[PDB]
Amino acid sequence: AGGGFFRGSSILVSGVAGAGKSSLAAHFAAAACARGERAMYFSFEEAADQA
Amino acid sequence: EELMDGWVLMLNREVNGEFNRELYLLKARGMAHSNQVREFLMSDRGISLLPPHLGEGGALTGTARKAEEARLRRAEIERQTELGRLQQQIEQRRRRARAQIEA
Amino acid sequence: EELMDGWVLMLNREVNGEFNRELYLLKARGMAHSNQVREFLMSDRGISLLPPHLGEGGALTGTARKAEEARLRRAEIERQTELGRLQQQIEQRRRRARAQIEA
Amino acid sequence: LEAELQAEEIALKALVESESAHERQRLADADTLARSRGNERFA
Ligand SMILES: Nc1ncnc2c1ncn2[C@@H]1O[C@H](COP(=O)(O)OP(=O)(O)OP(=O)(O)O)[C@@H](O)[C@H]1O
Ligand SMILES: [Mg+2]
Repeated sequence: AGGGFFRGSSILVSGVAGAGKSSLAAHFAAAACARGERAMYFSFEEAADQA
Repeated sequence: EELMDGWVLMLNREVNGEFNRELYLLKARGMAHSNQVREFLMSDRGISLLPPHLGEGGALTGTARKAEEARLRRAEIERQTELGRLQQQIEQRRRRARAQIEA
Repeated sequence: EELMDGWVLMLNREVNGEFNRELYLLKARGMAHSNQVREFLMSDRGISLLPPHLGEGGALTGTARKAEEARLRRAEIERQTELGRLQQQIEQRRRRARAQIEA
Repeated sequence: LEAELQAEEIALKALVESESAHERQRLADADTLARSRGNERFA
């Protein structure tokens, strides 16, 4: 309800390897960027080009 | 997790000799949300959730869903055949009745 | 595993009093891949995957797959026999009808 | 008797039509499962 999670909240994405947690995080970041807002994606697992 | 406002769990389960993807909101503070384990399927267009499962035995997913749909179609079709055969039977009885009346 | 780009899991399961081999790609970064637990069988020619399981109850593997195929063949054959017997029955009714007409 | 014969003819034709329809539906369901578990989605 409401169209999405409340702004400024902490959102956890849990799952086993290969579930799609990184895909969902990338979706969030891209959606935020498409609206003209800034976004940061701290990655401790992959390089920028590989991602 | 003790602090998180929202929780999204993504599952990749092995059932019926094949792997199916699903996701659900374990908790969403300060709002009401769906309580369904919505199966999704990632593709070039992005992440896309399949239409909600309708009918009894909603746990079925993947090939099992198509198999259940086919089984339902077959059974309901044969029930229709049952009713049609009974109607034809009454057809036959009425034909003899009024032909006898004609004689 | 936290870093691996691709993951291939090989299973050697004991089911139905016998061991069957299978393998599946747990994850393959940056591409779409099959989500089926493909049973394979190693031999002199090398590693060879069996044709995909078709039909309901795909979990069946090894001797169980052949048994299921045989059961399906038997049941569908007997359904054919059902339909043939009904056709022969209508055969008989029509024969009496037109023989009576001849008299 | 001729009325009986015509009824029987209708019954035979219903038998053929419905049986062929079952054939068609079985083929369609088999194809659907074949895609659902097929690798042709990629090549
Ligand atoms: N074009 C595509 N079509 C279908 N599935 C795809 C496609 N591209 C990627 N995938 C799926 O995405 C999966 C990887 O998703 P993702 O990287 O978001 O997972 P993850 O949970 O972050 O993984 P990890 O534990 O490795 O960090 C691949 O295993 C593949 O199954
Ligand atoms: Mg990742």
